[PDB]
Amino acid sequence: IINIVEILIFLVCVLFSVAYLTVAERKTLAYMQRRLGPNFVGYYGLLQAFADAVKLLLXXXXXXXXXXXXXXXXXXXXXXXXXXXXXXXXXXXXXXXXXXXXXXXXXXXXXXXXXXXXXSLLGSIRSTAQLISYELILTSIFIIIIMFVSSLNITTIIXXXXXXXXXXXXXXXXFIASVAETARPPFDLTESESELVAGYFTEXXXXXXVFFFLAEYSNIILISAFNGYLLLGGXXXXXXXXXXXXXXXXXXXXXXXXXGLINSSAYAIKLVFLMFSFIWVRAAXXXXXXDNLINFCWIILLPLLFGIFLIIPSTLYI
Amino acid sequence: MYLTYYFIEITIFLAILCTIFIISAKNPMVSILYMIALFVIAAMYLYLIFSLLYIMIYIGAIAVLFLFIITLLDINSTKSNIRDLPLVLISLIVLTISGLMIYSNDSILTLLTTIGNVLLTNNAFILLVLAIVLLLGIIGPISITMKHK
Amino acid sequence: FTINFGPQHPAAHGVLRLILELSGEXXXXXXXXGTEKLIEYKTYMQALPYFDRLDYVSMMTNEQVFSLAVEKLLNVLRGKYIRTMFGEITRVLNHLMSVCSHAMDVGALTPFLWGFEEREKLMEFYERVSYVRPGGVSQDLPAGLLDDIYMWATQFGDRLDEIEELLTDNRIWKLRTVNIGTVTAQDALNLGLSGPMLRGSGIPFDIRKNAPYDAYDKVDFDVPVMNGDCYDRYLIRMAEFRQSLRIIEQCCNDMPAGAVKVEDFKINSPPRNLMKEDMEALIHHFLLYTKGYSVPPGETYTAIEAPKGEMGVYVVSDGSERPYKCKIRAPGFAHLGAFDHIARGHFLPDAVAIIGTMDLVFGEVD
Amino acid sequence: KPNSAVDYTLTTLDAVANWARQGSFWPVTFGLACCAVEMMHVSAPRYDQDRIIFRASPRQSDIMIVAGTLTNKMAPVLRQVYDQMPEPRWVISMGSCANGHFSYSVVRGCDRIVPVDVYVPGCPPTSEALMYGVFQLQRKMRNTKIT
Amino acid sequence: MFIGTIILVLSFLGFVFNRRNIILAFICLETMLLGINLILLRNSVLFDDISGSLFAIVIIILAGVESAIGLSLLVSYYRLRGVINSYGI
Ligand code: SF4
Ligand code: SF4
Ligand code: SF4
Repeated sequence: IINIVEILIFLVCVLFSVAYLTVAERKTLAYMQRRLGPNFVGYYGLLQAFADAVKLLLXXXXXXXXXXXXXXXXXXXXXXXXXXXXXXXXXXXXXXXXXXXXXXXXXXXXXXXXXXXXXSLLGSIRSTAQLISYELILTSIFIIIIMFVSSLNITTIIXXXXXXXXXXXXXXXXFIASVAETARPPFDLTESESELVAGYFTEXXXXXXVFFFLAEYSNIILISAFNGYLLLGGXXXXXXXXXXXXXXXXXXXXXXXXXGLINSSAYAIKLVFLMFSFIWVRAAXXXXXXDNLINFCWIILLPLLFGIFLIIPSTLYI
Repeated sequence: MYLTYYFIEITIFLAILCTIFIISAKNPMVSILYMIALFVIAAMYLYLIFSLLYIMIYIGAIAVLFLFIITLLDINSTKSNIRDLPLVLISLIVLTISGLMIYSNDSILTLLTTIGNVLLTNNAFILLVLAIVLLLGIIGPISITMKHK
Repeated sequence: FTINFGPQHPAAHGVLRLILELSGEXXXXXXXXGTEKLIEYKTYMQALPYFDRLDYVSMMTNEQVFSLAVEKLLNVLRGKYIRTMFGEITRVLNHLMSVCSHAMDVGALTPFLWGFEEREKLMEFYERVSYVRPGGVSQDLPAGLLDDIYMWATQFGDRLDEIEELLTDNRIWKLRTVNIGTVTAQDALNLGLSGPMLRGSGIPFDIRKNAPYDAYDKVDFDVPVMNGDCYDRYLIRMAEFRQSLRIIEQCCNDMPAGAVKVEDFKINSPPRNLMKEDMEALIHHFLLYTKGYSVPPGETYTAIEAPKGEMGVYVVSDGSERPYKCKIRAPGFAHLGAFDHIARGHFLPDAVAIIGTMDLVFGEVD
Repeated sequence: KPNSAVDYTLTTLDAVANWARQGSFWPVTFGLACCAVEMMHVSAPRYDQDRIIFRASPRQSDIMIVAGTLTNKMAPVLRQVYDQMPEPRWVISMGSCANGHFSYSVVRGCDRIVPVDVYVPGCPPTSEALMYGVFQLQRKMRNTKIT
Repeated sequence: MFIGTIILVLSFLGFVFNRRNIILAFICLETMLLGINLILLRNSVLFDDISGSLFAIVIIILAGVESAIGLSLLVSYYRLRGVINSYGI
């Protein structure tokens, strides 16, 4: 009623950012390569997101390889799952961190479904497995941060964090190595394309691709944001909050404004930086060779975090 | 007030249907999807945390395993005396009753649900056995599907 | 149960019908589908425009080879320096393309962009000139030849190292290349595996050294050298880039005033300004461009090292205006016969990496 | 043709999508010989044209760029890729070979198998000439094209 | 508990009548386990505190193990490629 405007604005914003992020990765990487991304489509280059996503729907294109309507259904679920993860950020939810875990459990289901040609489907099973490995990793980390906290509500963790990515720097580094491994350098190579299959990404077909990439970047902004609340600085100049930051707020006057903004601008800055890391990790990047990613996580990253569980409570009971 | 909430016995109505649909479905994949939806209805019934536990584990892993197994393993599927034989035993079921009605005529003309307290503590014998039970789970296949030299 | 590799975008271009039989990690059953005939019906001068068409990236290696063999059959300095400069320039252009292509094929884009900027500097040096001829060359360079190569040779040695800076300290590329791409040196020789693909595997036989051609004898070149793999073939070509740049520097220095093509009127044709004073030059000019020249009756085959392997023209001349039969010893075809052996039992994503390391171009193969 | 037709000049809706189409146009790279090498110089110089890879499916792209020699054996494959492309599709013939060195192993023209929207001569044509062909396809999608 | 009981029943019915299939079975069993868990959960809430909630969680853990065991059993059965032994079975 009143909540309808509060939800609307937020989601319109989220979607706006998701759409623009495509153009962001473009421009950023072009700067690295000594080139320019979307030069015209603007002014600025703002209208490359819209005029492109508008052009895939207009194409409006189906093979028995994926069941009739189950062929254009994984496209719906990938976006529908991404929709929930952003909406579960705004709301408080009394048991919030295992509500975030329910959605990234349920997201992957669309990969096992996506292809269900014999061999292409076999290729889908690989990515299905690949995602499953790091999704277990992140849980191990969520759990470590809950060990330090104990309160499952996301908010308590967001508010608790005069330090966050100081003790957990190694963990966060491993978070980004997994957070990207769930979708960027490996998944770019995990796509495989042998042969054609699946062009740039999962046989796009038009205009299911519009909701796919709007679950990709969307679940990269939310995937990095999530990392931010757990591990990174989830709002404010803490050194100032320690040094008596109130000075600027108490001497500001009164309006009940800009105080709510400061934090959002800080988190915006965090996700911006994490996204930039994602921009360069896609640039610097090399191979993935699926078996050479299974070996990396199961045999190494997974038992590394395991040994950490055999330190957190021991040093807590020390 | 809030009549829709009152009518949410709609869960049972849905469930009966959703399971009658897991049976009807040809073939397995659709039925897997169905088991997911049925489990989701179960979760929706837990708002009436076990939803989030059920969604993270059952739908999260089990279902993923059933979908990952069906797509990996080809398997599939869609009176010869022994086949007639079970039905033969049911006609005896009717007879018991028919014999009985004629028998009676003999004389006639902070913290959020927690669980940790009892698991880690009182039932720690069980928690320890559950670490051992999970041991087998991973080991069993590694001694059922391995074929090592 | 197979993977039909391609059928247009395998990872770059080609075309490809590499019917790769598979079982997880098996039997490369390729299909590489009349230049050989067209060349027969074409004069020696006419076959020059056809020559560069085979290996488009290192076209000049094709030009030099053909022109050389035709020179030997016919028996025809400041022109030979221009070739050494241009052969190596086309080797830098052809080495850039391959390093990047393979860096793109399995792994990420980034290096490829950088590869192309320096390429754009060479194509500019290619638009400025046009070039090679059976007598010598089409025409002279320019006064803006000397000072321009230096600006490219200065802003290259650094750039050559950034590409290397990223690859030498190979992230996934080490795990993906190091063991993959089995090339036994004995078996490479048995499969007639051309090289730079052969020299990484250990064997030190290169045409530029074994059989030096025009001005390559007088220029100071280094010893590029462990175990026949993708990684070491990939890195040797990166060293080859710097040594090529040192040849370019060494050849830019040794460039005085000189003529460009062989003065024997029966071959070449360098009048251009003399068309207005000589009668023998027009009777000759008209005749060379109509009929052409008839070479001696006999066989000839002069090999030249291309960056894509072993280039050689087998030209049989029956005293005609055209070559009786021109069979081009295909470096990319020779290298490809070792794919069914090298990629046997290798991975499918690595089967793309194993192909980029071979340094193939379909135009040369077919 | 017709000028400022209907009750009120709108017209607007079609041109809105067409303008959006022409500048966001999705090219499907069909690399054959040398022409594919010049077409890569094109990507190094591309900013708005940028879309290649959509070439791999090929059901994701609209602009079919045939660059290089079309062998007579390659002829039935090039036919099936254009047919396996989505409905609003355009075709760019790059190179003397794809337009019209005529041999006994190559198709005399690419138009023989697939209908050609824009022709770009050269051997290979300069990157900017393909950009000019891209603009010849841009102004064509805009309904601009005529005599 | 009303819901879970009905679900259990259905699951059992689908178990036998088998419906010939043999593939459905594991799904059906997992469903049965869920159904029971539902019944107990309602009873736990009816009773109050860590009485049934724990056993519930256990069956969940145990259910996970059962699906692992069953799935590896399937992977074991269904031997790959067409190579023959010689008269022994
Ligand atoms: S000689 Fe002239 S006509 Fe022939 S190709 Fe060269 S350019 Fe065309
Ligand atoms: S072609 Fe012969 S006759 Fe004709 S003018 Fe020339 S040289 Fe003399
Ligand atoms: S047109 Fe010239 S450029 Fe394209 S393939 Fe033909 S020969 Fe090469």
